[PDB]
Amino acid sequence: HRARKRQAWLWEEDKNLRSGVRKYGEGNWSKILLHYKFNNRTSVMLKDRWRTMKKLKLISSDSED
Amino acid sequence: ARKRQAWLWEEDKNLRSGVRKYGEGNWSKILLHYKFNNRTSVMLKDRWRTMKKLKLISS
Amino acid sequence: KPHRYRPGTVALREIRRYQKSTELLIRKLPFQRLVREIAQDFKTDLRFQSSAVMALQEACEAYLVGLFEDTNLCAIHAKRVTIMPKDIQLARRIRGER
Amino acid sequence: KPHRYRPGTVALREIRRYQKSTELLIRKLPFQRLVREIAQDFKTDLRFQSSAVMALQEACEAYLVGLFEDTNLCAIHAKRVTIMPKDIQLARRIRGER
Amino acid sequence: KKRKRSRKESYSVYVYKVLKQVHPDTGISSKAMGIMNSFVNDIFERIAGEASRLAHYNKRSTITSREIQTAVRLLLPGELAKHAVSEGTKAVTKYTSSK
Amino acid sequence: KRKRSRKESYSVYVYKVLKQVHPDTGISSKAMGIMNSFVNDIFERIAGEASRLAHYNKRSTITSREIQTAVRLLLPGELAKHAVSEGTKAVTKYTSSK
Amino acid sequence: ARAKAKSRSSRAGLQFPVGRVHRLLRKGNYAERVGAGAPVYLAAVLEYLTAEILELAGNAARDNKKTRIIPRHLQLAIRNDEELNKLLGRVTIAQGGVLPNIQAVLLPKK
Amino acid sequence: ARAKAKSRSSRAGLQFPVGRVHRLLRKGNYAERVGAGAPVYLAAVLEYLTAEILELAGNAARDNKKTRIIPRHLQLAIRNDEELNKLLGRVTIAQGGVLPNIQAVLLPKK
Amino acid sequence: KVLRDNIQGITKPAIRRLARRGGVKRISGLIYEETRGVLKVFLENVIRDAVTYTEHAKRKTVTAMDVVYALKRQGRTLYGFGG
Amino acid sequence: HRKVLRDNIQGITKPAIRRLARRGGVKRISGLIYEETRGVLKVFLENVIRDAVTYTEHAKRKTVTAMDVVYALKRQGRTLYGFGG
DNA sequence: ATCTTAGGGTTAGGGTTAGGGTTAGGGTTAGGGTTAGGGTTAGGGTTAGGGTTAGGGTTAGGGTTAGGGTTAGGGTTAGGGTTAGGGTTAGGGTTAGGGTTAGGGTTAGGGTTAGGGTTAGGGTTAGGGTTAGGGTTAGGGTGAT
DNA sequence: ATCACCCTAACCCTAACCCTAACCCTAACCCTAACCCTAACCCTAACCCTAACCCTAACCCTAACCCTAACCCTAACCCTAACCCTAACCCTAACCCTAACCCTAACCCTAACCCTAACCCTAACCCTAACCCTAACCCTAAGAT
Repeated sequence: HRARKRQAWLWEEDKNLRSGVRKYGEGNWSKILLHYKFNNRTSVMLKDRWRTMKKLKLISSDSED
Repeated sequence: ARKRQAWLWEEDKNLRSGVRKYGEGNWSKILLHYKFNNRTSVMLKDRWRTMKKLKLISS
Repeated sequence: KPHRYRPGTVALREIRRYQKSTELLIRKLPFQRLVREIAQDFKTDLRFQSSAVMALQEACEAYLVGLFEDTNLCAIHAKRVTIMPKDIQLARRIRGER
Repeated sequence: KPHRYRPGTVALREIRRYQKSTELLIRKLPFQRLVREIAQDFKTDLRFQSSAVMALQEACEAYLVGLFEDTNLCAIHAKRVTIMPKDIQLARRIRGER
Repeated sequence: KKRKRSRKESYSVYVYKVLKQVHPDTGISSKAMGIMNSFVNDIFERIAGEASRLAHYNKRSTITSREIQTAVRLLLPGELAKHAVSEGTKAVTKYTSSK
Repeated sequence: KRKRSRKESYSVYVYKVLKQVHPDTGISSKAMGIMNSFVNDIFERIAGEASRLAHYNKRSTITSREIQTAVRLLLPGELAKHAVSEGTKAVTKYTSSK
Repeated sequence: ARAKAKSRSSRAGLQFPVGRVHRLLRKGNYAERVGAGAPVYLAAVLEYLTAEILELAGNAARDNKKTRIIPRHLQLAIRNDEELNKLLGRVTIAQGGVLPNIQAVLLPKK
Repeated sequence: ARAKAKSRSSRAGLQFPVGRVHRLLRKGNYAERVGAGAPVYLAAVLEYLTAEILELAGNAARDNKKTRIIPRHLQLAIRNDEELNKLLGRVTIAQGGVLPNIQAVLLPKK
Repeated sequence: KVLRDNIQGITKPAIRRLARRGGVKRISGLIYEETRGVLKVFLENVIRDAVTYTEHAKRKTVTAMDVVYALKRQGRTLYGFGG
Repeated sequence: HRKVLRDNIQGITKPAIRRLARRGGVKRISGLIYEETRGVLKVFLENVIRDAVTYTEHAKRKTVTAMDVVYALKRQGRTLYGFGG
């Protein structure tokens, strides 16, 4: 929205999201938002960012199985 | 894509009235409310940015 | 003991990362300093165009990438996966650089 | 008991022998026939000056000698003394001939 | 009145025409056009130099289509040479027919 | 009474230099062919580089500057230094004698 | 009274400039004289080579679902064609990158 | 009347032909015009390079107890000199052979 | 003033990236210093030739075309930067 | 007259290849080298002869001269001295 | 049932054309002038295709061993994961050094021609190089200490 | 390891021969000297672009570390393929002869190329509005508990 300035994702937050998705498990966007540090992000924002990272192959590839 | 198509008075004044009615940023719904023949949401956005750059817009 | 990737999995991931991309892999400011320092020997008070340094960087990166391709072939020829300086020496030896 | 040099002695004598002289090491007539056979593919009823066949022979011999120098280096890099066709392939790949 | 600005030349227009022949909808970036310009100039110099050497060897003072054809056969590899020779001959024939 | 065309070469010129360097050393015909090839090769190299330099600089004349810059580009190191010295020496003497 | 001007490229059915090629041949110090056929043949050859590369580059860009050709696409096209690779073996494309290739020995042994 | 002609090589103090070199430059399609000092400079450089090679070749010949330079001697002179080898790296001398060189690992154990 | 030890600016992380684009899976620790030397030699040759071209033109600025010519004469043609 | 030629690549015998290797400084030679070397010589010649014949054909001649071979070699980056270059 | 997640739809902002205008700058056409090269012929030179021989080089095979191929095991690195912080990157200015353009001279290089100095080709000869035959020394091999 | 013979091959030395380099002579060809003529290059001066330089600020890449496993390296063992030597034989090297066939100079002559001058035409900038690409954000629609 106009009130909320569009800002980009910092290396600090991609790491954090990366980490949590590992530990707290993919899809637990609320608790990842709780235990890590982000720049006034919301639960959905983490969702959108994870989707974008998968699109751009910044996620560690799915493990051979 | 299609040829370049310019902006006349009609789709200018409607867009001004729309930014007034549906509020700025709400381009998609403004598109629906008013008749902007052959004008996509992004076209609405770029047109208003052109308004801002050219000082053709004032309350 | 948290989830740890065995070595070689991350190496293959990066190989794929950097063989897919096209950006320069050496930071610009250090390389510019290097270029200016090298040129100091040949002539003093020498100005450089923005694009001249860019062209030099492109040439150097291409050169090093080609050299490592050849180096990797030499290393594989010796039943190794690890490149060593002798591999580089041999590759430059055969290319004519020596 | 008759005399027999150990393996690798006569090879070293031959190395010293042929690195000391300059004559061509491929018999002239067979090479001349090879040149004519290769050339008839491109064009028929084709004549050759004596000097043209000689120049071809000098070029071919020089090329093969240098290739063997590089091949031997690859063999030594693999901790071997015998050259193998993979060595020739590596040398030719690094030289840009393939 | 003011200092006039010297103009550079390029093959951007013609490369764009050729692209619109082969790929009507595809566009091309500025960096890619730079690369195409470099390519055309490189090949031009290669062919022209070879033709010049061919003319010098045979003690001729003119670079005709023969030398260009021989230069193409010497430089371009395999099929490239065959197709280029056909294209050159076709163009010369068409040019000669309509004066 | 057809006339066969004369063949120009650098033989007399090389023999004069040879007797300056080694007063009592001869040269075989094959070696003189090598020296002719060498002189023509270096001539072509220097003249071609001088040609491009003039073209790059939108100049329509090959001068001693262009030759000097070609020599600096082509000859490695001490060869380039000594060649530049010799050329400069020769042009100075030429200019002085008018 | 001068007849309408028809360009030399149009006469030869070409998109590359025959007149400019003629001037470059005349000014490049290649010979004393340049024939009338030489610029036509050279322009045709240059146009052919340009068409080949551009076709392959467009195919490469379509393979990546891109509507614009970038140097990457030219790099992929040239290095995936045996003859174009031979022609441009010693050429570096800026912002072109390398063609993806990992040796078989380095791949994971399952 | 006409003064007695002195060749341009004599004026420059050279042995190589300044006059012929000038002719070759003018007729070689190198440029539109050729300066007066260019042939002198180029002839001097050629003479220098010739003298260098010939010096080393004559030294090589003496070492073989020969009173006459053959291609072998030229090859030995070129390959045993760093800068000349650099200059003529991609050159093959006919009937020149190679420098004697065996790798240390190939020699006998003791 | 003068610059000093700028070669170390070509960091190990950067040399490992160049290797990976070359397809390399493991890299000995002694390569990093080797690569620095190689790079230095390549740059000196190219820059020497470029500066010669610049000096001939009576200019004090090394242009991209100067670098393009220097590379071409060393048998490494470069497309993209003019010519 | 002007009969065919066939198999002549085998005229580059095993001894000759060993001699060339010995000049190159080779002490031991695998048995698969001899066929390998024949192939390499096959390609090198074809490349050179093709260009040499192109030069000959441009001059409207039927005899390949030493100059043709010299020019052909030169354009492949292998300059040869001693044959009129 | 309600805050939470999935998935499709909208927007922000930087980047990329299309078109319209202006005009350096060269491409085309017409007509005059000059010469490079195509066409034809003759004649000399060159290479291809026969033959014959003898002697050196190749080829097939046996004996032997050295080096390549394989495996096992230990020590040494390289790399993955983590953290702190500083070096590079991104953005915003200023300025002056140098590259570029514009006239105005002028001297250097091209064009031409007569004549002589120089160089390539042909002829002739003697000495550096080679080949044959005879020692002589450097060094590889095996068996004994 | 360590000498001590035994034996082979590269080395040297002489002699003879020899054919190729080196010198001489001559005639044709091309370099030089002298004299116009003109434009490429040089010199000066103004003008504008961009490279060097200086700030601030925050990012994220780099450096450092610890801990393991994967890798390199070597040593021991086996076997088979390559080397060395011998004998039988074949095909290359050397020389000669002849006959088509090719290369090239001499001569003629005509398209083909060069060189101006007018006359446009098209490409090369510039600059602004319109459109595009893609990540960041939004809006509902089920849904775990």
